Amino acid sequence: KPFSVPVLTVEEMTNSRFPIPLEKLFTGPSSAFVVQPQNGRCTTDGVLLGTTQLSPVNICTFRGDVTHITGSRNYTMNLASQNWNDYDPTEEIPAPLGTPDFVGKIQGVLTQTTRTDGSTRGHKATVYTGSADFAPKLGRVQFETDTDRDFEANQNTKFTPVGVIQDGGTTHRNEPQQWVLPSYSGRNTHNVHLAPAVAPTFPGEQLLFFRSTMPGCSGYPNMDLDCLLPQEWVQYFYQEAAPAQSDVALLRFVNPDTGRVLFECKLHKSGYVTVAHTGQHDLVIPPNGYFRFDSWVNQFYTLAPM
Amino acid sequence: SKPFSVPVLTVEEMTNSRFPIPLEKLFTGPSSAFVVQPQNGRCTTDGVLLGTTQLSPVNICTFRGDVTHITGSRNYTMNLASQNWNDYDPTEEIPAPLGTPDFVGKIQGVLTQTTRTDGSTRGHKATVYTGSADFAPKLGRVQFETDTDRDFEANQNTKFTPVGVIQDGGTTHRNEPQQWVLPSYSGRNTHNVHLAPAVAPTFPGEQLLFFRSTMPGCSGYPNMDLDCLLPQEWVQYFYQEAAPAQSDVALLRFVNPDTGRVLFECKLHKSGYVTVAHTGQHDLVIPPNGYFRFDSWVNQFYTLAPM
Ligand SMILES: CC(=O)N[C@@H]1[C@@H](O[C@@H]2O[C@@H](C)[C@@H](O)[C@@H](O)[C@@H]2O)[C@H](O[C@@H]2O[C@H](CO)[C@H](O)[C@H](O)[C@H]2O)[C@@H](CO)O[C@@H]1O
Ligand SMILES: CC(=O)N[C@@H]1[C@@H](O[C@@H]2O[C@@H](C)[C@@H](O)[C@@H](O)[C@@H]2O)[C@H](O[C@@H]2O[C@H](CO)[C@H](O)[C@H](O)[C@H]2O)[C@@H](CO)O[C@@H]1O
Repeated sequence: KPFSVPVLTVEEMTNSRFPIPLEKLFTGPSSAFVVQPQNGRCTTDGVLLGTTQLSPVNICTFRGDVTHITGSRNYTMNLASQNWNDYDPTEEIPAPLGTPDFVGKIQGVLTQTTRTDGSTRGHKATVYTGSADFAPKLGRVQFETDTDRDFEANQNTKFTPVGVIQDGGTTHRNEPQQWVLPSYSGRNTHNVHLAPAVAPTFPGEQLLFFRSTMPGCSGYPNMDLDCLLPQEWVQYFYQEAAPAQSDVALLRFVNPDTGRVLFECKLHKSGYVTVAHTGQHDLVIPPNGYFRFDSWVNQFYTLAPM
Repeated sequence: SKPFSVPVLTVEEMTNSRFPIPLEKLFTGPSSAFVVQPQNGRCTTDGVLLGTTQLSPVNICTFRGDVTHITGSRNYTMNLASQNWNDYDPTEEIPAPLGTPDFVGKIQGVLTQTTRTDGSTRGHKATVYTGSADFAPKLGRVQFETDTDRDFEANQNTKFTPVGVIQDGGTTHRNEPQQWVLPSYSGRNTHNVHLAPAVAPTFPGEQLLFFRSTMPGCSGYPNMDLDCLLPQEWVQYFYQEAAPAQSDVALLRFVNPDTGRVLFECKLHKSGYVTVAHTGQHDLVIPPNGYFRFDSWVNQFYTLAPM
């Protein structure tokens, strides 16, 4: 079975790290920090990595039951799986699938249904993923809410993410920090089973990022969110499971109107993209442009500069 | 001719095409008593999108645009933009903007906004009543009820993220939303246009097979059932594959890969919906790894074995 990538434009696709559309392509240097996202991680031959799962709507969602931290508006969620089955902390993954993979304050809504009569309720909620009590790998996360009384115990509860916040009395855009992983088991613990950090290895190359802008809900947040693979590429590679014939797939970004190649890039087998560029650059692309797999190449292939 | 197929995905791995939430189960029931004409999750087997259907699972029931405050209230009117912030064209031959809600109800979510000059941001609880006289997305305007009369700015990018549905608990429980009642997309006293057709089983002993989710509820006692005709992933897959239909009916088998055995067969109609041989309302009991597989194109006389 021949390898390929989807015929989808950037704007037709979805971020693999938050449930929002892609907007644009960005490249920049990343040697000064660690790029190790856990969502949007998949090999070209269809092996899921990190905390990656298949639907974009489940990314940064939580489900479980909640208990009230009395004397506060905070609730502890005992996590369940997406289908309400028991969450198993012994599974060899860093955290439940779809767990946020950055340190920040994610605002959304906590909803709940009472099983017996079908009464429902929803409240503004924020999860601080840098919190000592953010421990999704252990099965527990804390939400700050706008109620101290309305949520019931032992009832199905869901967090739907909306956006991110920042404290405007402090330096603008200082949070979130999209490249800082949470400590998934809480303070003084070490992460396990992580998808590896990524970096270009070839001289003159940089990572190519698939970029969105997260909604902001308060203050002056850094809303940039870069994934290594569109969620649709994760979905497609998982479906196709085409064997990799080398460690590097050469892709051309093509303008279907002219048939002209705008740029070429390397799709690495372990699931990220590099380009030949030095410096920060927002790519200018025609909106109907798309990626096309042309050939498997060896470890010595030099990309045309873009 | 490119061979037809459906994705190897379990039900729980897939997504509702009518609200941005996972599928939970398969359901069949009679539908002769009401009109089944959803506009999201509509696609032919050879990949032609229909109704208000588009490819993004996360854009379903989202709105983007700019907002104007309705003086003397906590309500805002959104002037709609396209999903990529381009101008919305009301003359396009579609029922409404792609992804527009396709049922009458009160959808609660959050309106968020960024001020372009300094990156200041804001978010507020918001509800859109899709049965409202001023729900007119086809014309490019929708009204949102919020918890502020002052915080949103004009001429700034504003997004509605859907969360769930509400109901008025002082009235008969589960009386809303009404998932099979289409909104009036151009507002009060208007007629919808360019609709994907209503669907019904035609064959004796057959019913629609529905891909079912439960919408989150945010207040009251809502009817949270939400049935789509196709998983969003099947829309995405047919769009990509564009495999020609060789007849009007694709026979599918629902298979348990753990055992290699067929649990039931069903018909995937070319115009994009599924029927099974069953009478009455029934939640299907399926193994967790079960999935659909294409068997062959059949003629108009093929009879399904009872489900
Ligand atoms: C949801 C809420 O009420 N949040 C407020 C903050 O206001 C939000 O963020 C500011 C920057 C602005 O975008 C508002 O539209 C949002 O509602 C508030 O931040 C201060 O708000 C004032 C204006 O009201 C100034 O713009 C300051 O620069 C902001 O720091 C903070 C602090 O008062 O309180 C809540 O978080
Ligand atoms: C968000 C909010 O406060 N909504 C309330 C309604 O309460 C919600 O809905 C009820 C059914 C329940 O699930 C609450 O936990 C929700 O917060 C409220 O409905 C009444 O709620 C009371 C209990 O507080 C009784 O259950 C009544 O039977 C419900 O009608 C309505 C009416 O008071 O007000 C807000 O919409």
